[PDB]
Amino acid sequence: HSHMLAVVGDPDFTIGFMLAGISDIYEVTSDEEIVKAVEDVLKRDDVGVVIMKQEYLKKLPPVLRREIDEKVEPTFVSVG
Amino acid sequence: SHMLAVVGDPDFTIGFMLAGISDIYEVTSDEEIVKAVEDVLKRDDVGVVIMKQEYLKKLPPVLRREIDEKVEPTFVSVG
Repeated sequence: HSHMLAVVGDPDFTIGFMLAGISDIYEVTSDEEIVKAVEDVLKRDDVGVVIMKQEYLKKLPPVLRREIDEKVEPTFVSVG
Repeated sequence: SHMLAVVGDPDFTIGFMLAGISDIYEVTSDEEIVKAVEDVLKRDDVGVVIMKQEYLKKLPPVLRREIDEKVEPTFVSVG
């Protein structure tokens, strides 16, 4: 039971958040890396919210998309 | 100037005001929602707008696809 804020994205997308003191970030580039990160963030029990590019869901297999569709917790926030 | 604006009911927008954000559009009725989004898209100093995911369907496809570009501002939807 913890509600950490995690961010997932390329290094250019992450810096703004790190400088802002957000250390729960997942650096990502490879399509495979995007999907694992999301799998990983879902395996966690301390994440409450996760920021992401709106252009990342498409890259996630049907299972994951619906898996995060429920979105009981963490609440996904997608940067348009 | 790239101001952060937030659109939502007072309960959703309270954690933001407490955190310093003061560019809030307090909306409740389906009607006020569409206006807010229109107003914010009518401004020239808004770089980002936070808003619940459940607010897009409530938008006329013209508008829903006006943020098609999403050039500036960028929209951030909370699921």
